[PDB]
Amino acid sequence: GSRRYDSRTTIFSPEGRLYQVEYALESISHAGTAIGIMASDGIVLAAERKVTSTLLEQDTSTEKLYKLNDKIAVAVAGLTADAEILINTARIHAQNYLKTYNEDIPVEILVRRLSDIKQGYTQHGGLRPFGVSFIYAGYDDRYGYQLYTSNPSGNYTGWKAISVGANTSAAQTLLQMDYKDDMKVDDAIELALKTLSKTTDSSALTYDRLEFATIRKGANDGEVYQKIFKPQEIKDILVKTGIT
Amino acid sequence: GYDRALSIFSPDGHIFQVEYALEAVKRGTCAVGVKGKNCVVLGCERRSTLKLQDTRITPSKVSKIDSHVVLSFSGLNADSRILIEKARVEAQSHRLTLEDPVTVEYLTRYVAGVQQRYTQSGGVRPFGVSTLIAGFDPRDDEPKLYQTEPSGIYSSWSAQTIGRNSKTVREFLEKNYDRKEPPATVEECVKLTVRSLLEVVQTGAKNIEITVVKPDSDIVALSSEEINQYVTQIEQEKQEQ
Amino acid sequence: FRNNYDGDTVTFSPTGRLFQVEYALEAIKQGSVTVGLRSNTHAVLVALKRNADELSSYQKKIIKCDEHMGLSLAGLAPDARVLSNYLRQQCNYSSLVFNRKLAVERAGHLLCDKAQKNTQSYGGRPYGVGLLIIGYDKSGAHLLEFQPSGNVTELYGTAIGARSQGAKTYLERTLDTFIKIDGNPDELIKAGVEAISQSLRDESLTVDNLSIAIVGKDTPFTIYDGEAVAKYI
Amino acid sequence: MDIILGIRVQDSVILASSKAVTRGISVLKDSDDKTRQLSPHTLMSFAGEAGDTVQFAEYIQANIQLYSIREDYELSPQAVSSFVRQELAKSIRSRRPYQVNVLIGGYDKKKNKPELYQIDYLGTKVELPYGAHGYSGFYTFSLLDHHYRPDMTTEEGLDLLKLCVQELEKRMPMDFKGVIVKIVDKDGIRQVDDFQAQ
Amino acid sequence: QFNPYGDNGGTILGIAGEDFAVLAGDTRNITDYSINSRYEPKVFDCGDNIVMSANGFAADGDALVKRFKNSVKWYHFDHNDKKLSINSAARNIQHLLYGKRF
Amino acid sequence: AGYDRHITIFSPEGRLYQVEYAFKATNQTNINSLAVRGKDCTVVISQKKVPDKLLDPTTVSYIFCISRTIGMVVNGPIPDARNAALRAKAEAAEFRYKYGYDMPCDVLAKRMANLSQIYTQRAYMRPLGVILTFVSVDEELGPSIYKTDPAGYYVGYKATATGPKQQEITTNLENHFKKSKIDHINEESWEKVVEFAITHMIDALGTEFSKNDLEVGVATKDKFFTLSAENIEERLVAIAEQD
Amino acid sequence: GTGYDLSNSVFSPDGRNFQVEYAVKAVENGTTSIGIKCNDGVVFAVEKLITSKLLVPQKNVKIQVVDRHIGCVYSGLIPDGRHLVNRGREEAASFKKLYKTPIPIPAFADRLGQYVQAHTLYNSVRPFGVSTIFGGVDKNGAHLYMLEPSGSYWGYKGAATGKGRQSAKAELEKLVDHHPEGLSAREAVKQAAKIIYLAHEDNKEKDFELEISWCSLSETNGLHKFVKGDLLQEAIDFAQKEIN
Amino acid sequence: MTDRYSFSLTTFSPSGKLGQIDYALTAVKQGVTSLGIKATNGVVIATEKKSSSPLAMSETLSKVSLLTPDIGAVYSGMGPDYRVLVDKSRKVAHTSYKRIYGEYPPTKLLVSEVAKIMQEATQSGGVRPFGVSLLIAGHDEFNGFSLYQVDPSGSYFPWKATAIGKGSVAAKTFLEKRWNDELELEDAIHIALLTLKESVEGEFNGDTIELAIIGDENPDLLGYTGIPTDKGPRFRKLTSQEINDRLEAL
Amino acid sequence: DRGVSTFSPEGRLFQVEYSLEAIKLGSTAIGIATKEGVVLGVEKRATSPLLESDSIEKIVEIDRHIGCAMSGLTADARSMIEHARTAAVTHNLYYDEDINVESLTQSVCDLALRFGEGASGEERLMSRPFGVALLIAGHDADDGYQLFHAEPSGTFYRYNAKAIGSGSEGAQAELLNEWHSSLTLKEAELLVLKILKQVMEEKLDENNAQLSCITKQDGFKIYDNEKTAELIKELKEKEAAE
Repeated sequence: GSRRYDSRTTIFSPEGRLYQVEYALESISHAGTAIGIMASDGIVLAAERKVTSTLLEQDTSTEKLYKLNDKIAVAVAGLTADAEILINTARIHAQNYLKTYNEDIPVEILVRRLSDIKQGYTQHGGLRPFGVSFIYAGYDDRYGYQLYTSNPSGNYTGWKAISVGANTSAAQTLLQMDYKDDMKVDDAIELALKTLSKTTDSSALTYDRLEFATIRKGANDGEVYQKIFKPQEIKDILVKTGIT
Repeated sequence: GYDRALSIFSPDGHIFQVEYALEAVKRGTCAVGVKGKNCVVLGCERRSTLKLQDTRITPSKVSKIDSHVVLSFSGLNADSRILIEKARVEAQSHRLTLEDPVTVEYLTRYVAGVQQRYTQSGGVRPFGVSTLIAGFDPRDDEPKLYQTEPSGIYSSWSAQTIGRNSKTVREFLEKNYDRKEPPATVEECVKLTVRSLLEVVQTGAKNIEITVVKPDSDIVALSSEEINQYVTQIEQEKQEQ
Repeated sequence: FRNNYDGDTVTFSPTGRLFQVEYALEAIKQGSVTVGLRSNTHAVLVALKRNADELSSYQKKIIKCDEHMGLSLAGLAPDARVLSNYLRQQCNYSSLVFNRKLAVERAGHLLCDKAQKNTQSYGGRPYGVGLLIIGYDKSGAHLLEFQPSGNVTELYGTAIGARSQGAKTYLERTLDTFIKIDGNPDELIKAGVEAISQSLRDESLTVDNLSIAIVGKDTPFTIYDGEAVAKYI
Repeated sequence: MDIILGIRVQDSVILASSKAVTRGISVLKDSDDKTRQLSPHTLMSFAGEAGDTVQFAEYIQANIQLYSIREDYELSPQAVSSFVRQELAKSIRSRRPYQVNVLIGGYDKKKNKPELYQIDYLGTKVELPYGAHGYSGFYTFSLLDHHYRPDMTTEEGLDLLKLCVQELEKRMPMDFKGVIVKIVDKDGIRQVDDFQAQ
Repeated sequence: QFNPYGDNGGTILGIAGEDFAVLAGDTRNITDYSINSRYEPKVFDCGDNIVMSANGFAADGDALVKRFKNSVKWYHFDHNDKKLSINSAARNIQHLLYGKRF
Repeated sequence: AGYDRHITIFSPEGRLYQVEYAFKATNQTNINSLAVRGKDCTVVISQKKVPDKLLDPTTVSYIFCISRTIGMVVNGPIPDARNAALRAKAEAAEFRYKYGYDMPCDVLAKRMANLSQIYTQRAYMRPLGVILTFVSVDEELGPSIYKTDPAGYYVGYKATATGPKQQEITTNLENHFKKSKIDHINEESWEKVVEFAITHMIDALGTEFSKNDLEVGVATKDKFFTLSAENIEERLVAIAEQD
Repeated sequence: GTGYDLSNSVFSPDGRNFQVEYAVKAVENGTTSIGIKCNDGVVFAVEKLITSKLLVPQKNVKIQVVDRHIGCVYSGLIPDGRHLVNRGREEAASFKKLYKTPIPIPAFADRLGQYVQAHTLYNSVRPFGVSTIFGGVDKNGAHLYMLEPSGSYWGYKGAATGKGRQSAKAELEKLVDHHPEGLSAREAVKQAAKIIYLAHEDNKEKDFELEISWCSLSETNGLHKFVKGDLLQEAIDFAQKEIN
Repeated sequence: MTDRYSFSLTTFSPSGKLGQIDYALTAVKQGVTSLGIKATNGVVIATEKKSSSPLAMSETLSKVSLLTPDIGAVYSGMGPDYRVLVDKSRKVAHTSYKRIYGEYPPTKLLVSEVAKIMQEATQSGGVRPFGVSLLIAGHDEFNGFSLYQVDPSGSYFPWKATAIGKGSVAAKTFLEKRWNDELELEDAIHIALLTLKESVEGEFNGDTIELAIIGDENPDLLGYTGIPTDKGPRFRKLTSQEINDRLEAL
Repeated sequence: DRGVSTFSPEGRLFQVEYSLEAIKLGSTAIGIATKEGVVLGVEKRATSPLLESDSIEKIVEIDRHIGCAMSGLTADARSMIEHARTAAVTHNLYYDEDINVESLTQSVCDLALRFGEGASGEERLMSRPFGVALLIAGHDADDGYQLFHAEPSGTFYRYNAKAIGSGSEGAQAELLNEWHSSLTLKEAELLVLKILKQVMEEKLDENNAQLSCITKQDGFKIYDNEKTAELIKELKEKEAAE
C-alpha cells in the first residue's frame, strides 16, 4: 500500500542522528542571519532580511521579528510559514498561562513549550520537522533579561550573545571577540549591527535589509519596554553606530 | 493515523532503531553516579563546542523527579525532557494514590517501561536517551542508584557512567571503587566522582557539575568553586609523585 | 520476477497469482499429516501429532467446535485456534439466536468468507493453516477441507500436510468401500488409520503420537488420545 | 455545616477549621483536619460534599507540587488561588461538579505579605481581611467587622479567633468539636497545638 | 411510560442432604390474575451436576440461565471439559448478575 | 525518488505524470463526441461502437441524465464514467434539496472539477480517466456546455469536441464559427441542430454513419433527453436528402 | 520508467492499470461459466471440475442467488466471488428496505459495478479476481449482465467467461443468429448444457460436473431456481448427444 | 481504503531543500504571467486570459477573483489549485473573522490565513503543496491599500509592485523603472497594461486580458440603500470595453 | 520495506523468525520438572563488576503456584508478566479457584501474535513480536507439576526439561540424556546447576546464576544466594568425587 512512499521522517541514522533534523538545520543555514545580544539593561534582536527589492514594501513588512508577548519576542531563521504556525501557538500558550495564574508567563516556560512541540515532530507522527530556529528575547521578574535559542531538534539553550541562520560560525567568532559581561544596551546594539555588517553577503548593510528590536527597561517608569524599530528608526541607528 | 512499525527485527535478531538509539547515547556528554555508604553523587560533563552561554538559565543535566530522587542522562536533550516530565507526573500520582512517594526502584521501573514501550509501538522511534536515577526510598537510608537505556532494560549499580568515553571512566571506577568499603564520606564520595570525570573532561571545572543526594530529601548541587576545589586537591595528589 | 509481487496480499503477479496466499499455503504442506473421511452415519478425523524433543509433548491437532462439529489442523497452530474459536462462536450464535445447529455446509461458507477478508485488504495476512472439518447435522455426516485461500470443499475424505498425497490416493482408491461403513465407527476409524499410515515414513504411529476424533448420528464429537487410541494401533 | 474561618493579620494568615465529622445521627470523628498544604507557604482549608472535598483538595495539591518540581519555584499565593478558581469554575459546568468551598491562606515571599482568598464551589473568588464558608459567616463577619485591625499581631489575631470560636460555640446549633488552627507566615505553616484552651 | 419489568410469580426451593441436594419449583407462570401456563419448567440442569433456577421476571430468569449455561460450555472449551465446581459456578453467577448492577 | 510518477506529487519539472496518464486513459474507448449550442437547445453527439454480437446494444452508452435538465457525455472507460455519473446525480439531487432550485450546468461542472482537483492533490485518491461534458439550457445562462478533465480544469464552450480525433472536430467547428461570426447554431428546432452536429462530425471525420453508429442527447428548456436509434435514423435520412 | 504494475490505483504511461489486468489473468484461468438470455428469463450454467472422486457429487454448488429473483455465477477466485455476492445481498436488502420493491436487475448491476470499480481506486486494496455473469426478471422483463474486474459491465444476449470463454462465445454467437425471434427458457437450458460441454474441450483433462439454474417468468415465476432432476439429466443428454 | 498516507510527502533533502515546494515553484514559473501594482489611491492586479481553445468562452473563467468586497486575488501556476484556494479563502474570511467581529478581515490577516492553508499542504500527511503563487490586493481602514504575494511554501510578502509567472524577471524589471510613490490608480492601470503587453504574444485586447482594481467605494455596486456606513465595495473588475478604451490611449 | 506480517516463500513469518534469533542470543535458562516439583534456573550475566547482580530479575512469580523464567530481550517480558499475573488473579476473582498452569500459558501466547500495522482480524496493536521466550512452571490439581515453553510465535509446548538461550542446543542435548521420570527435586537442582555451569562462559557461582522452584506445598520460591551457593558446593564435591 502506502508504505512504499513513506520517507520515515523520524528515524535514527546508524550514527544515531536524526536525518530530518540535520537536514532542516542545513536549510536554516541558508536563511538570513539573526542575532541576539543580551546586555545588563536590555536585550537586542537584529536580523538580515533575505531577498529584498526596490518594490518590496518595507513599512508593512515583517519576516524575522515577531512579538509573542508584551515582554517576549523572537527572531526567526528559516521557513517563515513554519515559523508562523509555531509563533501563533506560542502567543496562545502565553495567554493561557496568564488566564490560569493571572501572571505573565515566565520566559523559559514559554520556550520549553515551543521546543517540546518541535521535539514531538521528531519522535512520532511521520511528518517533517519545522524548518525553523528561534532566538528568544524576553524578560520576567525571576531571571530578568534572558536570551534563548531553539531549533528543529527541539532543544533549547540560554545565551549572552548568539546568532542563527547563515554565517553563524563567522558571526559567533566576532561576538565571542567583542562581547563583555558589563555591556550596555546601546553597546550591544552596535556590536549587533557590526557583526551583521561583517557577515553580510551583500555589498553594504542598508536599513532596507534589516529588522531590529530591543527590550529595554525604560528607566523613566520602572517597567520593561518592547520596541520593534520602524524603517526610519533602523536607518537612524545605522548612521549613528557609524555605518551610515 | 501514522502507525508504521519503525522498530522491527532484522535477520540477525537485532532492532536497529533501538541500537542506533544507543549510538545517540554514546555521543552524548558523559554522566556518572557513585553511591557512598550514606549518599549518592551524580556528575555530568558540559560540552564546549560553543562557549558564551548563560549558565543561569540553560537547563542543567541533573533533574529532580521528586524531593528525594533525581535523574541524569546522556543522549538527546529534547528526548530526556519528555521522560523527565512523565516521571515527575507519575511521582505525584503515586503519592496521591498510595499516599507515599515512589521508591527509586519504582520510579526507575516506570521510566524503563516508557522507554521499552517506545520500542514496540507503531509510529514512534525509541528515546535516544539512557539514564541514571538515584535517591533514597521514603524513610530509608540505603542509597539507590539505577540505570536505564533505550531498550527498556534497567538495573542497579554501585557506580556507573554513560555517555561519551564512558568506557574509560567505567574502567577508572572498576579499579577505584571497592564495594567492600564504599566512600564513607560525602566528601570522599564526591572526590571519586570528580576524579572519574577528570579522566575524560580534560580540565574543566566549569565543564563539570555535581549533585549530592542525602537521605530525607536532601538534594544539593555544588558551585564551580566547591567543585573547582576538588579539582585542585586532586591535581596535587598526582604531582605529589 | 516473483520477488516484486510477493510483498503483500494486495498485489497480483503478472499471471494472476497471489504469492502471499501461496506462501501461506506452503506452511500447510510443511505441517504434520492429518486425514478425514466419512460414511453415511459417521465422520472421522485421524491426525499424526508431532513433538519437539522427546522431553516435550505432542502438539494437539484436533479441536472441538460444538457437540456436532470439530476439526483437525495442519500448519500454524495459533491460526487454527483463532479460526476454530471463530467457528465456536458461529455455532454458539446459531443456537442462542435460532435454537439451530449450525449446518456444516454453512460453517464452511463462514470460514471461507472470513479467510477471504485477509487476502484483499492491505495490512492483513492470510491464515497459515489448513483445516479438515467433520460434523453431523440435519443432512447427515460431512467432511470439509479448508484452505487459507478461502477455498472450502466438501469431500468423502481427504488429507493435508507433509506426505499427505499418500493417504489421499489410498482414500481415492478405498472410496466405494469406506463410504458405506455405516453403523460401525471402529471400522471407519480403522479405515482412517490405514489411510494416514500411507503418509508415514519416519516412524510408525504410537500411542502418544496418534490422535483420532469422531462424530455421528448419536455420537457427540469426541477426541481420542493415548491409550484411548491404543486399540487401533 | 463545618466551620471554615480565615483571618489575615499583619504578617500572617490564620486558618481555623472545625474538627467534627458527623454522619447523620453520629459524630464519627473529633480530630479531623480539614486542610491541605499546597506549597511550603500556601495552605488551603475546605468544606462541602462528602467525597468531593478531599478529592478536590488532593487534586489541587498534586498539581501545585508538580508545578513546584518542574519549575523549582513556589507559585505566589495569588497564582495558586487563580489556578484553584479556574478549576472550580470548570467544575461548575461539568457533568458532576465538585461541591467544595475553600479558603486559601498563603505568604507571598516576594511581596512579603500574607494573603487570604475565599472561593466557593462556583468559582467565586474574593480576597479579604477575613472570611468564612457556611453559616459561620453569619456570626463572625460582624464580630470581626467590629474588632479588626490591619496591623494586628499574630497573637492579637489568635485572640480574635478565640472570640469568634466562642460565639460559635454559644449560638451555632451543632457541636463542631472545636477547631484546629494554623498559621501561615514568612516561615511557612505551623499548627497551634494549644488552642483547646488558649 | 414503559416498564421493562414484569412479575411471573413462581416459587422455588432448595435443600441439601449429606450426599445429595434438591431444587424444586412450581410449574405455574402468571401475569396479574391470569395463568400463562400450568406447566412451564423453571428449574434447569446446566451440566456438571449443577441445577439452577432464576425466579421472578421470566424474561430475565431465562436470559440468566442461558448465559450461565453458555458460561459452562466455554469453561469446558477453555479447560478440557473440566468440571465446574459448584462454588466456582456460584462465583461466576455473581459476576453475571453484578455485571448488570445498574 | 522515481515515485513522483506513481502518485500525484510533483516531478522536478513541476508536473503531475499520474494526471497526464489519466488523460491518456480517456481515449481508451476510441470514441469521439461533440457538443453544439442551438438558439435555445444544446446537442451532444457521440460515436457508439458495439462490435460484439453478444452485447445488448441498448445497454451501451456514455451519455447520462444527471437531472431533468442536466445531461452528461463521458469520454473514457465506462467504470470511471459511471462512478462520475453517479456522483454528479447525487450532487444534483442534494443541491436542489438544500438550495431550493435546480443545480446549474456550470455549477455542477465546477463541483465535479473541484472533486477532480482533489485527486490531483491527495495521494491516496487516483484521478478518474475521463473527460466530462455537461450540457443543458440553464434557466439563467441559456444553452450551456461545460467540460472537465482529470486535472480539475473546466470552462464553458460555444461548442466542443473530445476523443482521439478531437483536433479534427475542433478545427472544423472553429471554421464554421469564423464564418457565421456568432457563438451558436442559429437554428430554432433542435432536430436541425442535431443534424448540423452530425453533419460536421461526418465532414471532420470523413466518415458516414448509420443509426447504430451514433448516440445523441438533446437539452431543451426544462428537459434533457437522448434519441432512439429511430429518432437518429430519421435525423440521418434528413441529412441525406440535402446531399 | 517502470514498475507501474506494483501498486493498484496506478496509471501506466499508456493509461492502463496493470493490477486490474493481472486480475483478469486469474479470471481467464478459472472455470468456464455462461449466461443465456431467453425471452422471459435467463439461464445460468457453469463447469465444475472433478479434481477427484473424493468430491461429493452435486455437493459444492457454485451458482448463487441474490434476494429471490437474481442469479450469480463467476469465474476466477471463488472466495472473491462470494465476497462480491455478500455485498450484492446487502445492497439488494438495503434497496428493498427503503423502496419496498425488490431491486431491479439494472439497478443491481450498477450496485455491483460501483463497488467493484471502487476496488481499482486505491493501492490499499486488490481488484476482484472474478468476472461475474448475473441477471434476473424484474418489472421490465429479463436482463443478463457480465461484470469485469475493471468494474466494467454491459447487458448481454449471451455471455461467457473463463478457460473456455472462446468456445462458448463462438457457440453463443451462433445461437443468436439462429434465433432472431428469441429462445425459450426450456431451450436455453438445453443449449446452455451443450455450450458448457463443448467449452469443456479446452480443459478436457479433468472430468467435470454441470450446474444450471434459471429465472423465467413462465417457468419459475420470476424466481431464481436450480435446474435439477429430470430437466437437468435431459439437458445433460441433449449435450452428451451433440458432443458426438 | 482509508487514507494510509498519514506521513509527509514533502521532506528535507540532504542539501536542506524541500523538493515538492521547489517543484511547485517551478510549476508557477511555467504559469502565465500575472502582476500587481499599488498606487497611492488604489491597487491593480492583472493577468492574461490564455484561452486553451478558440471554442472555449474565456469569460466563463476568471483568474481575478473577489475574496471580500475589498480584496481580490490573481495567480500564476495551476488554475484548478487556485480555484479551490479561492473558495477556501472566501470561506475563511467568514468563519475565522466576519462571524467573530462582524466585519471583513484586513488584507494582511486574510492573506495570513490563506498562507497558512498553503503551509499546511507542505507538511500535512498525504498531500502535495499547491502549485500556485497568489497576488492579493485589498484595502482596510487602518492599513489603507496593500499588495501581497503568497508562495507554495506558505511565505508571503508585501509589494509596491511585482509580477509572477513566465515573464516575471522581465516584467519586474520594467516595473522597477516605471514605479514611484506618487502614482495615481489610473497611472498604475496604464503601467499595468504596458507591462503586460511585453508578456503577451498574440492578441492583446479586453477579451484576452483580465484586470481588476481595489479603489474607491462603489455605492452603485452595493445593491441596496439606506445604511449610511455601508458605502459600497472597493473591488472592481474592469470590463472588456473599459480595457479596450484604455488600450487606445496606450 | 515489507509488512511486519509478511510470509516468506517457505511459509514463515519473517518477524517471528528473526524474533527467534534475538532469543538465541539471550542468557541461558533451564527448567526441569519432577514429581516433587519444577526447578527453574537462569544465567544472570552481569555486563560489569559494578552491576549489583541481584538487581537482575529473570525469574518472576506469576501466582503462588506459577513462576517463570525468561530469555532474550528481557524488557519485552514486563507486559507479558503483567498480563499473566492479571490473568491469574482475575480467574480467581471470577471463578474462586486457581488458574490452570496450561491456561495461564495459553493466555500469554494469545498476546504473542497481536502485532502488525493493521492485520484484518481484530485490532492487533503492537508494532513487532516480542523478543523473548518464557519457561512457565507451576502446579495445579488437574495436571500436577508442569513446565511450559512459550515463544513469540504464539505456540507453546510442555517439557519434562527444557533449556532456552545461548547454550540451549547443547544443554538440551544433555537434558535429553540426563532426564528420567524418577528424578528428585534435589537431583534436578544439581542437574540444572551443573548444565548451567557447562554452558556459562562465567564460572558459575551464587551471584551469576539463580535457582528457584515450585512445589504444591510451598508454592513458587526463589532460592536465596546462601541456599544456592551450598548447592553449588554440594555439586563440586559430587563431581570431583568421580
